[PDB]
Amino acid sequence: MYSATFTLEAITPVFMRGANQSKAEIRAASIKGLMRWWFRALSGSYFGNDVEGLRRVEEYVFGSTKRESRVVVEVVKEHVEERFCPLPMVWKKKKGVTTRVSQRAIAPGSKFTLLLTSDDEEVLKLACYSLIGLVYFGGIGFRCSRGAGSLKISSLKSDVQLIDLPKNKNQLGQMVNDLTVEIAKILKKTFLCDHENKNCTSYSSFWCFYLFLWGEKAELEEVYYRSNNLENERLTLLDLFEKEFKNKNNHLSNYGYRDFVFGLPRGTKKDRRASPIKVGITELSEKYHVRVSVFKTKIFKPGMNVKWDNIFVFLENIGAERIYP
RNA sequence: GAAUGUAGUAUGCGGUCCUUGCGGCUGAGA
Repeated sequence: MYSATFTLEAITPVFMRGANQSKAEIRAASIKGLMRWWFRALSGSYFGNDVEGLRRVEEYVFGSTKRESRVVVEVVKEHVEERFCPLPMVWKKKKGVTTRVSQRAIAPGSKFTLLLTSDDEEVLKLACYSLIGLVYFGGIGFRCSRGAGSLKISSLKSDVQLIDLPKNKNQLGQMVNDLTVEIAKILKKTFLCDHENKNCTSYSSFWCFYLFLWGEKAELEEVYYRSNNLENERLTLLDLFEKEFKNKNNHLSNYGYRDFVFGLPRGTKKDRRASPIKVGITELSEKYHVRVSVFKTKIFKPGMNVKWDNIFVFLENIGAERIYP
């Protein structure tokens, strides 16, 4: 029964809610589902369209309705501090003012651990790799796709060796191919499933995954959304990114940002499609940079398709630097 | 070829022992 301890720390406010919408707290079930999704996406490149094999290996690692999960995840210590922070891309409907909407959320920092345990070393390594990929390449909680809930590891104590912590942009980009190679080798050794079937992933996976970098900051206080006015001169990194997103000049589209090149709830069609771009914030050597993770897939959603070049032309317009690939 | 009575199927005996209502699921999408 090997163990692995992860001491997380949120650099941006986390919006993770239980049954009570107003009260926000760290949830083991939500993060476990997120790790399941991240393992499916990260190992999707090794599987491609092999849905059945991916489902089999997922039911092996994380359990199913016929076998208990061999990975047990529990949050032990939570030094949280409930506070109020505004939504990234949601503004109130106030007459004239129309300021942001600030719900309760976990304050930045709030170092809380997260304990991993498993009876098999390989499954523990797989879970740790999926969780570290989730922590690095995205956030957890509400509005995670628009720069919220991202965390970084403050301490590590595990038995099974894992990938080293990146120190700059180049190491972070190389970590993608690293983790992909390690999970591919581990899966081929243990499960011995299909060896990288040649097909674009029908879902969000690492088969077509690109990492982008945009902007840099040195003070965390000037990172998240602070100014409630566009004309304000105290726009932070998140605020400046939102202002650039609002400018229709950068992205070339008929409807601009209001088209279906992003999350489904925009316009007449409600649907449930999320934004392929996963906006996040990463700190590299005490320097904070906006992480723009984009997942390209063969089909956007059953029923319609969209042009992916709008995202890439938008990234090139505001000078987003592609670190991977 | 004639010439019943008296009597409790009763005495003693634990439907008990061993069994996690468990397994799997992002309060999230813009």
